[PDB]
Amino acid sequence: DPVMVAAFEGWNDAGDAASTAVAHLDREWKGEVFAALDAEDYYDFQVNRPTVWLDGGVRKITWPTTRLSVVRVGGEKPRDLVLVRGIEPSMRWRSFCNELLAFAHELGVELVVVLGALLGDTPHTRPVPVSGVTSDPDLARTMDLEETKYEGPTGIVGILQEACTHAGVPAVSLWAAVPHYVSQPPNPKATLALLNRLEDLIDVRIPLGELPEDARAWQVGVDQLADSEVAEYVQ
Amino acid sequence: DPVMVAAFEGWNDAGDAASTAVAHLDREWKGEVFAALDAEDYYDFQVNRPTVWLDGGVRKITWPTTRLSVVRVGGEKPRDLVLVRGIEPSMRWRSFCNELLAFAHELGVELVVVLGALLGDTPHTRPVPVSGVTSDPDLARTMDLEETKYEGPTGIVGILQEACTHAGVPAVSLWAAVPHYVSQPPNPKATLALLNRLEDLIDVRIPLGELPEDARAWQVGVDQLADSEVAEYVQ
Amino acid sequence: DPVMVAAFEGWNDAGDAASTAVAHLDREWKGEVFAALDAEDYYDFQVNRPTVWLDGGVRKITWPTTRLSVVRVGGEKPRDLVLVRGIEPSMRWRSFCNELLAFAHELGVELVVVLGALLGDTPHTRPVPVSGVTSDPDLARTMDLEETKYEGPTGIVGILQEACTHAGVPAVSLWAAVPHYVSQPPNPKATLALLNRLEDLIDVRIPLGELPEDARAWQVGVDQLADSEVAEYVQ
Amino acid sequence: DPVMVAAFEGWNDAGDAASTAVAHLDREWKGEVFAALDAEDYYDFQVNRPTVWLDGGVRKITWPTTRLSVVRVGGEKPRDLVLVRGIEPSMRWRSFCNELLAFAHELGVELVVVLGALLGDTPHTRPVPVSGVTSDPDLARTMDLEETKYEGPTGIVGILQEACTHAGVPAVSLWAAVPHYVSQPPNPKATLALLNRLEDLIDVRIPLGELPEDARAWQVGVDQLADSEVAEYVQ
Amino acid sequence: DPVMVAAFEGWNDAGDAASTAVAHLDREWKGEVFAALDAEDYYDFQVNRPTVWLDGGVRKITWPTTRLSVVRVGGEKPRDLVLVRGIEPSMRWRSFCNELLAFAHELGVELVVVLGALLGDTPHTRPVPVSGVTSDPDLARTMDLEETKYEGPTGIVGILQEACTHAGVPAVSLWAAVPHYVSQPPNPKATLALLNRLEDLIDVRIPLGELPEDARAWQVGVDQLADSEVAEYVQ
Amino acid sequence: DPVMVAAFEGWNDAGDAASTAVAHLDREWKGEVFAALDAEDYYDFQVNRPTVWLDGGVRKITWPTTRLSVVRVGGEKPRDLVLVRGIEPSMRWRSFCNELLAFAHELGVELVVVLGALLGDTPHTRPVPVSGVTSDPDLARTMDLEETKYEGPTGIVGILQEACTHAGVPAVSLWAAVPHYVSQPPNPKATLALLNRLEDLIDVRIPLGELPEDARAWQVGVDQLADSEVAEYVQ
Ligand SMILES: [Cl-]
Ligand SMILES: [Cl-]
Ligand SMILES: [Cl-]
Ligand SMILES: [Cl-]
Ligand SMILES: [Cl-]
Ligand SMILES: [Cl-]
Repeated sequence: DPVMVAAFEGWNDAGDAASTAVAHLDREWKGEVFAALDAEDYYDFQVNRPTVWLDGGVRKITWPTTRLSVVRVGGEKPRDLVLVRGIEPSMRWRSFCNELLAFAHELGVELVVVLGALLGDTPHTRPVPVSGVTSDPDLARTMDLEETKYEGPTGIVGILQEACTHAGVPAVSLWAAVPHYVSQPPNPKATLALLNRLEDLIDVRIPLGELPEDARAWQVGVDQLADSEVAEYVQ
Repeated sequence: DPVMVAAFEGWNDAGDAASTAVAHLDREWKGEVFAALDAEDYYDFQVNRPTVWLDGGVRKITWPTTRLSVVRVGGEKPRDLVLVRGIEPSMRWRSFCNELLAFAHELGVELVVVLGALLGDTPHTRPVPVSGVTSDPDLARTMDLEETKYEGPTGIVGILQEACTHAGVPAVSLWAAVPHYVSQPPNPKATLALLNRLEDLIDVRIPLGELPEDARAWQVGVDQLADSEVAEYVQ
Repeated sequence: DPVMVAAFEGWNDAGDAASTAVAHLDREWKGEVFAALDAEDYYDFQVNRPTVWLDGGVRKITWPTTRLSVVRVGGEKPRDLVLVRGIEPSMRWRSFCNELLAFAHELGVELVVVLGALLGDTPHTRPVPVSGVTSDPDLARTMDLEETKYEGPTGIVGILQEACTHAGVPAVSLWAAVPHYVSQPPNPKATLALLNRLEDLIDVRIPLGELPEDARAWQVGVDQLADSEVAEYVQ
Repeated sequence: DPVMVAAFEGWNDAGDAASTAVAHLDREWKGEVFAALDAEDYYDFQVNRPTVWLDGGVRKITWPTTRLSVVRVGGEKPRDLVLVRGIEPSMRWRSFCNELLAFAHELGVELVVVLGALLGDTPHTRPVPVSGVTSDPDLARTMDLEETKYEGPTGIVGILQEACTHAGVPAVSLWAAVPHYVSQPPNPKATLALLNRLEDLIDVRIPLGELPEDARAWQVGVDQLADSEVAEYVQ
Repeated sequence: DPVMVAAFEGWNDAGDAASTAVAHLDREWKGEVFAALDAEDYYDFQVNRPTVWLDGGVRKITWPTTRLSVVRVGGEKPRDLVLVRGIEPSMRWRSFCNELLAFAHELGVELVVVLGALLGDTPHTRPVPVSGVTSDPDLARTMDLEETKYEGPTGIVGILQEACTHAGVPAVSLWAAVPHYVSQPPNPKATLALLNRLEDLIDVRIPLGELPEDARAWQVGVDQLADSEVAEYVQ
Repeated sequence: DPVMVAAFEGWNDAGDAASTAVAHLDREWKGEVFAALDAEDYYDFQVNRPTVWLDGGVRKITWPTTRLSVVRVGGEKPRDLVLVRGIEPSMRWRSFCNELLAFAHELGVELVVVLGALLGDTPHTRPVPVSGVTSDPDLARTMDLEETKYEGPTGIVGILQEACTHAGVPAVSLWAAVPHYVSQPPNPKATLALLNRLEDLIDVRIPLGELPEDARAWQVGVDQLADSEVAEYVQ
């Protein structure tokens, strides 16, 4: 059955870890685009300024949006994945989510996985925690999803995962916790943590390309910053 | 390059000839759906009453809409077609058309063909006229498209084909003329006329299934209605 | 717990039987209005022309709409009912229904009953059939709801009752069948049939005012039309 | 001060009398267009099918809409008039009217006159009745506006004239009654009746061009239809 | 006659003084909710992030919105109040205000009072100034409303109070000035100042619960912060 | 032929240089307003707070918007200009631009010039650079428009100028570079630079009123600030 894997830039995307995880799937598997949501309905353009680029001689415009593409995995046991690469919208989240659920429906998506990253309290000197959230009582058993204590502000990931369950489409979101003292956008170690966890859930071989090297580089890069509150945040 | 073939039920669809032509492509080539336009924006539901059907025990609802699917043709020289099967909307035609053009854009559609049928003044005792309309000066040469005298009310086919040219996406619509004295929805002869003409334009083998038989049946069926204004409309 | 009883003029309202049933509840129980849906979003005004009336000297305008009021029943065992009196909208039915469901939610409505009438094949010489429709498996048992064979075009009643179950709000619609040979808008006998059936479902004493007389009058009125296909439609 | 004169095709426009009155002003005074309302918001396009015309070689599309132009009258005592030429919209009348009132406001319009025609009970053998409607208590005195008994369905003219008074912009609509037995769209006699009455209200010389001849022609044309219920409708 | 009392969190709500005043009315009088405005139309959700809470085991979502409830006061001389508790919207203020005015209309609201707080130049060592704003010339006399010099940026309170007068619904807003050097959200003294002034206007006994104590506590709390520009801002 | 000159406050308007250039045209030529875009569709009102002013006694509200007026220039060789004075919208830029293009179309605008200012790296001790941007290959020759290297975030000016070319309406935007170390809103020198360049493009005498003096004042004003990185930014 087809699975939708989504990720959104901005507030639910602590090191761009989640957004680059899906980018990575789209790239490695050469994903074929078939839909972009109409930015006009969702995006404040002063907050999300569109950009101009030059193609041959000519000026062209890129809008913020959420784009849908299909990848064809994988083994002798083949499969379609529906990737959703978006910026978190600034308005009409209920419609936004309905729009994705319509695609999910037309495509017969059987499971929605959403990826995110937040800033947490774990050192770089140690592996990245990934935790799930689901309101599907079935999936809660069917994987080991530890639990959810969380009460507070939520984002489009939270909203989308809830829209799914109200729709009766099984969904789970995976969260990676990124060391808050080192939060700058290139974070290969946490991207990798997400991708590994997704693989166990979906049961799909993911090609990790240059990522395992990148993450090691990052760590033996950060380690050079020698002030050690990481000692404090380990005991 | 990918081609979009569209057709709309109602006023531009004289014997359901055009709408069944695309249905036929979708069926024969086992087309895979990936998007439906949001009916909420386009359809007056008293004019286009949605229906209820029973699936196993359970009630389910079908809305009027315009649905998009992909077919993979064909030879050792393969190709993707994007089929659009719609009801003509009752409102916001400019947005409707923009919505299809966005899909066309994301998918890299290089040519849009729209199919239609109108009631004309040709006998059943004779082959079905199919004529093109284009505002692409190139295509006008590149095929033989005889000409357009037409001035008058237009439909979503007309509008869509014009939205394309303003967008700089080459488009043509093919029209079949259906004998007005015999206009009842099963019209295999004209469906076939459209499909033949499309094949010459797109250069794609179309499997005609039971259609060539159906059309012959229809004619040797109508012929039994023996009042002969068809004699009058031949000289 | 609060119950919402809704009814819509037009296609689901064969003798205005259903719409006058709710009018009757609103009148007899002196229902207090608190909301009208914004007509601007739902109604084609050429199909539903608004009217002008004179209040004292002054011109005033009535729009088609769907209005919500509260009634306080009843015994030493009191209760609130939420009445919905609408015209069937011509557009955006999904939003329309969401709008009613939001009110239902804010008000803590525990059950939605929708009333309708259709033209059927029962004589005036015999009692009016009322049948239910529900997709709540619970209510299906909890009342005796015979069954649903129906597949075909549906209306806002059908849609609303389905929107409820998808929302997880128990809903049922009650249908009365009105003799098609006598379909003219004053139909007290069928209004009464609905009101009786509602009373059994909700367990609420409904004051029937002048209705029981009216219905008898109607029958001893129609009976004078003495051509007897009613004999044919009884055996 | 600038005056807005509006007229709408369809239900408030019995012989196209009102719509051609404004057309006549636009033509004779060579009115300069500056705005069309966005059809997309107001018009059902199956009811108001847009048309295609040929300009030089090229196909071009005309949408139903409501267009605004400025005329510069007149004497040594000059004046601007704002003409509104529309089709009655099928939806969002409240917004439609607000949109016109915004233009009225930006332009500093001090008075809105709306023209209409209905089918009445006066013979062709006699002059055309024109009656006003206003809810401005001032104008009611300031002209002789006989009175308004009318209660019933209204149109966009009625709505617009009421939107004005709620907005505190003085407005009046003038109605001509067109003999119902002769209702076919060319009606120069009633167009002329409107134009005459407008002239008295606005105090503006209107050039009547070929109209006074046309109306005489029409009458000495209808008179030839010699069945005389006009005798009946005079006593 | 029914009175609407509204208050909005954010920019017009200096110590949450105004928003807690209405909360207090809703709580003390056990107000019954009947409507929330559709957040989807008004709220940027990155600015107003919705929250997730746990109910029993289950995740549930709270959106920013403006909610309407009814309270039944009071004496042997009873009364209904309509409370409006909102966040100031970030968009479509004209529609927002129309939406509240529609409720006001359906409910027959005769007067709208809006509460607000701003940061002013009065010491904590002295009572809180409350001033009114009205464009109802009647109310201006009917209460003593000192005057309005104010010209500058306005908020939804300002807009709403103006929308009312244009609608011909009498409205006044009451403003409390909160010492700018002590602006942190718990401000019982100013909440109390609003409630007292409202009581004089509406002529309704308001139960002040723990507030009179709270305000005294606050003052004998702030007084401990002993730098005395309050001496400077008194002479 | 009529020319549209537009300018937008905010991000594309470095010293309010561009916005005051158009203000200056509107003032000097006594431009007559005929349309404002509906703020409701485009503006976040917390970011663009509307203001209240007093007219005689009475409170009145000004919304952020984009307003259109006509000026009649000029010589024995007369001309109409359409001025557009706006704030950059925060949402629906595609519609915003379509709305302006509709006016352009109704008015028969043949060329659109958009004015802007950015912060650049030129000293106050030297003339203000103005550079053009166009995607009209014709205009690129027809004026000397040096070239465009620019790739990056764009604004409504960029978007509008691109919407024009896609629409087949020739458009160019003129940019002035304002010394970043002196960016405070009164910048007469750069306003003047824009106006001069516009004059050469449009071939229209622009009355500069007090501006040439103002700019000199500004420079002999800034020069007094005597830290000299301007020496550094000249070599
Ligand atoms: Cl979450
Ligand atoms: Cl056509
Ligand atoms: Cl049904
Ligand atoms: Cl009327
Ligand atoms: Cl204010
Ligand atoms: Cl740019």
